[PDB]
Amino acid sequence: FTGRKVVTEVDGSFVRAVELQLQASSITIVGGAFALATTTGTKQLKVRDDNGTDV
Amino acid sequence: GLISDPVEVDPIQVGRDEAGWVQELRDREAWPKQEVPEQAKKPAKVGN
Repeated sequence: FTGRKVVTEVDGSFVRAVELQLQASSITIVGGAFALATTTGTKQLKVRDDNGTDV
Repeated sequence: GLISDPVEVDPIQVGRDEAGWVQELRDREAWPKQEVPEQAKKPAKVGN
C-alpha cells in the first residue's frame, strides 16, 4: 500500500521545489533522408533537438 | 550424383539463411552512408 503528497503553501502555492528545463533552439530528424525498403514498409521517426533530447 | 559433380547447395546454408541471423552490414566504402539493412534492425524473437 502506498501514498504520496505534494506539500503546498497555505495560500495554495508550491514554493518548496523548482523545475528547470533546457532551452531548445532547433530540431532535426535523426537519420536525415531515408528510403523505405518497400512501399508498404513503415519507419518510426525520431526527432532530436540541439541538446540531443528525443522530442 | 557423382563425386566429380560440382558442389551442391548445403541444406544447412538454406536453413541458416531462412533463420536470417547472419549479420548484414553497411558498405564501409560507400558514400553517402547506406541506409541500415533490414536484418540489422529486426527485433529479437519473442520466443525461439
